[PDB]
Amino acid sequence: AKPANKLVIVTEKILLKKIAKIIDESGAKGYTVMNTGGKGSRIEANIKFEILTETREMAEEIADRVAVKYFNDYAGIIYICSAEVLYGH
Amino acid sequence: AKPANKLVIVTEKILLKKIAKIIDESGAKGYTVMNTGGKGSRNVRSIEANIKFEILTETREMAEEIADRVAVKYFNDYAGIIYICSAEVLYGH
Amino acid sequence: AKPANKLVIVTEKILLKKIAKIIDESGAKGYTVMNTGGKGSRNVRIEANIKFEILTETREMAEEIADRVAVKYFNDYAGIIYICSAEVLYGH
Ligand SMILES: Nc1ncnc2c1ncn2[C@@H]1O[C@H](COP(=O)(O)OP(=O)(O)O)[C@@H](O)[C@H]1O
Ligand SMILES: Nc1ncnc2c1ncn2[C@@H]1O[C@H](COP(=O)(O)OP(=O)(O)O)[C@@H](O)[C@H]1O
Ligand SMILES: Nc1ncnc2c1ncn2[C@@H]1O[C@H](COP(=O)(O)OP(=O)(O)O)[C@@H](O)[C@H]1O
Repeated sequence: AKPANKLVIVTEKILLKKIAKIIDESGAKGYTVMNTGGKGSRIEANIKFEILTETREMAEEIADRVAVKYFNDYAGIIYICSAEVLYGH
Repeated sequence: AKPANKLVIVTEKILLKKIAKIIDESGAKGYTVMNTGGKGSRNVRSIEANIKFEILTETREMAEEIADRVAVKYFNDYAGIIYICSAEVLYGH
Repeated sequence: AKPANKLVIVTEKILLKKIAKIIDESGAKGYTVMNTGGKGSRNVRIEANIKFEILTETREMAEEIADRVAVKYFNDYAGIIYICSAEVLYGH
């Protein structure tokens, strides 16, 4: 097993490509994304990204870049969970 | 960051509005939901047939309140599971 | 509450039934599965994927599922497997 951070970003669907680019530019080795619905504080259609990162710093870089650039104008939440990677490429 | 409980409810898709109502009434500030498939006990019920809710709560007690209400109201008649994970909130409205 | 391991497998959609069989054979009482997209190493393929979530009684059960899936399929198919802590509150 390898300890890891799992970064979750739930945000508006229109940001899909812009957030993917941020994720890639961070050095993250991959991400999972899915359509979801929800309600918060622009059911509404949303997207959820899950990104298992190398380090906490990598997760924080993604989170900061997304939130700073987009969260004043777009709905979203960002949170992190602990995960242990068992198998991967 | 702020520590939080992430409450997960996986249940029948037809309960979407009924569980949302309980979440809203609990004081929780939001939820995420998605369509899923799955198998469990495989007892007769009265993507595919399920929904999965994710609710980041204020407190553990709020999470438990949602869970307790859902289970008492619906889990005798409907499929489902409820669990909680730890999360840290980084950014939010 | 009952402590538990939540095993996550994200892999190719074609493997749905095959992985469900492994999960069932492990003694796991259930699983959740959903359609997702993603990208990774691009070793053998955004692509459409499936994500399983399996709450197991024990760590050993989680590991048995993970080991069987990875050995059987992950040389030849895309995927990742990871585990999170969970506490089960209610269930059938
Ligand atoms: N407390 C929460 N628990 C889980 N998901 C949440 C929570 N708060 C917000 N969300 C998710 O983030 C999305 C965006 O929330 P927010 O930015 O507050 O705006 P909105 O109410 O416009 O959806 C929600 O639709 C939901 O999917
Ligand atoms: N151990 C488990 N791990 C992950 N998901 C589970 C587990 N048990 C049940 N689930 C999820 O909860 C849903 C409801 O399970 P249950 O109430 O046992 O009845 P059913 O067999 O009709 O689906 C399952 O379809 C699955 O999505
Ligand atoms: N670091 C990561 N964070 C989240 N999801 C990941 C990560 N790396 C891989 N994944 C998920 O696993 C799937 C399979 O990954 P991989 O085997 O590297 O192949 P592919 O690049 O063909 O998708 C990815 O599509 C993605 O959904």
